[PDB]
Amino acid sequence: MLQPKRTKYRKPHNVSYEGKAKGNSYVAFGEYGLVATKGNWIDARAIESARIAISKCLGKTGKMWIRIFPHMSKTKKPLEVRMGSGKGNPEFWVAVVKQGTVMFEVANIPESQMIKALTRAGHKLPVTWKILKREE
Amino acid sequence: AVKRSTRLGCNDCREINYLTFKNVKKNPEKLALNKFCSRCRKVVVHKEVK
Amino acid sequence: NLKAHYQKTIAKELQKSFAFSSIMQVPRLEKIVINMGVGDAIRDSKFLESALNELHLISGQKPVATKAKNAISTYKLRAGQLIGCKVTLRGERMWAFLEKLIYVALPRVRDFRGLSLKSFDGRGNYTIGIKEQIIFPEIVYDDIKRIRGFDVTLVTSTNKDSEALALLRALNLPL
Amino acid sequence: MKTRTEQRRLRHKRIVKKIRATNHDNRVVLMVIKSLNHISVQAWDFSQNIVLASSSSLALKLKNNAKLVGQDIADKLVKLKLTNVVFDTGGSKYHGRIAALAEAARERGLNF
Amino acid sequence: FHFPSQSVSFKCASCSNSFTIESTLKQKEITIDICGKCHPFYIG
RNA sequence: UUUGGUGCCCAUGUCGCUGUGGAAACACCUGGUUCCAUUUCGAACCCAGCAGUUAAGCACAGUGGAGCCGAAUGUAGCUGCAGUGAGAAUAGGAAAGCACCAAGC
RNA sequence: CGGUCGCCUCCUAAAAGGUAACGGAGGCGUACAAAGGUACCUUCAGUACGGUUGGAAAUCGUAUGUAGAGUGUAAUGGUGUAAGGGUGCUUGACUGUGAGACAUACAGGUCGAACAGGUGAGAAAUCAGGUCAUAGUGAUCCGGUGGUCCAGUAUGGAAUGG
RNA sequence: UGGAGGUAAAGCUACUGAAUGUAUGAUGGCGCCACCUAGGCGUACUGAAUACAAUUAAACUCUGAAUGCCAUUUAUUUUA
Ligand SMILES: [Mg+2]
Ligand SMILES: [Mg+2]
Ligand SMILES: [Mg+2]
Ligand SMILES: [Mg+2]
Ligand SMILES: [Mg+2]
Ligand SMILES: [Zn+2]
Repeated sequence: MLQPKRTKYRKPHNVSYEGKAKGNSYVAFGEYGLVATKGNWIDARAIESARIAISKCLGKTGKMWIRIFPHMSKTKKPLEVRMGSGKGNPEFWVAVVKQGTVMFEVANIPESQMIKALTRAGHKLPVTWKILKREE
Repeated sequence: AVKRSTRLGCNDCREINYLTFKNVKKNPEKLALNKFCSRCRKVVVHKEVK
Repeated sequence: NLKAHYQKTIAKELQKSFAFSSIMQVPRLEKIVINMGVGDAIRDSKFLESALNELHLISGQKPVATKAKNAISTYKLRAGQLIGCKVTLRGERMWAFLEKLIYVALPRVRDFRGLSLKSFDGRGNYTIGIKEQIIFPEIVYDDIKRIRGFDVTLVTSTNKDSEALALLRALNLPL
Repeated sequence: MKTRTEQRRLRHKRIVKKIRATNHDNRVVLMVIKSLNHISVQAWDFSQNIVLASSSSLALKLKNNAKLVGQDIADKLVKLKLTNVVFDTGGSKYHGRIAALAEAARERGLNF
Repeated sequence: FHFPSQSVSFKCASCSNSFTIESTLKQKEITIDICGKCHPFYIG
């Protein structure tokens, strides 16, 4: 579970992901990267599931770089309660993912194996994924 | 509230002209300044008044 | 005076030792300071007066005591409560109180063999520490209940430390 | 650390800042510069940043007790009918030679 | 304004020499055992 | 025109590195007995003297090291799909500039 | 039931100003005769080398650094020769006023040139009507206290009022 | 037409928090021998500090628009 060790302010404004990927536009460390075509919020749990999928299918030869991180927290009002009279406690952390952010990327392992690893990863994430390759 | 203020009065004519603030707990000394007095028309020594 | 020997020989000596052709590229000794660090005045042991008097006795400079510029809870020294003392002596006093050490005091040390191999700053300064002020002649046996040392420095007008080597060697210091 | 001359320039900057902020009338400021060898004076007319008159030891005088750099500048300004100035010690202190200059300047028809 | 400093002298006990600079002036021309040319590190 | 002073400008003005110069000047320097002064001291302030100095400050030439500045194109946002246009990045500039005064020129 | 009830600063507040919610964070119900006013002088904390007691860390000198220091206190804004630290002298932490503006439903709040009296600091210009700025406080009635070129139920006083 | 401003966006060796990797590796922890204290050995790991590449922010800012706003100019209109 990825989680900031400690944050300044516990209850911040939600960040709309409707943009075109300020930062992380392009793959930067490996040969192949996973891109999104619809911005969304993927929490720490989904990052964990994607990471473990890539690691399990990667074998003991290659490397995986995670680019996004659940910097932002998020709240959830307890159930069966009227509205108002405060702001609910923070529950789960989430990484904002704009459209077109290369979030995962792999290295040092055959081509087809990397494509399969990325496909096995992007099925855990809600964002409609896509495959990009490093430039030259 | 805390009633920390105090009043200064001239000594020649004994009016109670001025008002100021003084914290007794540190400097127990009675203030003795010299300021303008409207009756006396000059700078006279003012000293504290209860 | 030791200044006599300097202004008689040293200028020519170190001018010829290093190819300068500038009579005062030779290093010049600029000031000397004395510090003790009287920290046994937690609140008031003797309130530093013994230190002030004895340091007045050794040097013609009137001693001055510095106030703490920090706040330390580990001791009773926070934001005030002056500790230590400081002399910054010069003129005839600088040259004379210097030799008065090297010709009187250091032969009277517990063991004066050698130093200054590694005590240079590397920018033209030097320091000497003394573990007890009772050794020096300008004092009687009576003192504070504790006897402390001294911190003295030699700062010159050159930044290259080998020049300081040359100046202090030309002045016959114990290396 | 400082060079005894950049520091003096700094004190002068302090003084000129106070003057340029405070001088509500258009009084011409009378700057004196003190050098180890001798002394000089110039009268900066602010609000136009030009110089009106000046004086120095180099008016065929000797090495600066030479308050003569006061009488001549007093004459030059009173010929311009201003005679209401404000003094400027550069970075120096209003003492010694500067005082001997300023008093001579005052006692010949100036008002400052 | 300070203690009465002066030009006091000294007296060597072994080096057969003398010094005279400044100290408390109550003990003019004082003798000390280990002189200026006494300590082995000074000479030798 | 060059030197010194100084105001305006606020780094394309700096920080530094290598050399050149000091007649007049600017500092250094020499002394502290005087006016004056140090939380203590002729360091500094302040006097009165210029024997020596180009060492250092000051100026001048070269230095593309750091720092600084930064075009065009293209892009992101905008405001009724065209005009608007940045940031970051880049080529690259850059060893300051504007005046007045005193000198010898 | 619980919580809150006035005032101050940030964010929300959409690049003027304003702008709600049981929206997100926090403070005040002051403190200082010097932490006021003025003249003069001085300008970081930190780190590295160097040094008896003395230690991670006291202090000492040296450089380095461009503010991470300080600014009585909450946060913000501003401020490195200042609005910060030290010193000498004082008390303008004045009286009587107030053109012209700000923001305001009213009440109230805020800023202030300039003028007269008599002062402080300073050679002088100048500065000073409390502090670097923003909170630090509560109407009216009633009654009391001090001064008085006010009246005093016929007159002189007094009581009682102003 | 001039001007206040600090948003959208962007950026983070330009500070504050958060924070990914490679290289150098301190602080340490696992063992470890001497020695009973001053300490050495390689550290599958936590990562001081720095370099290089790459990130996030209502209460982060070296930077930064357009619209909107204020006042003014010119033309026209309205007596509110
Ligand atoms: Mg103040
Ligand atoms: Mg205050
Ligand atoms: Mg206050
Ligand atoms: Mg009657
Ligand atoms: Mg944004
Ligand atoms: Zn009176």
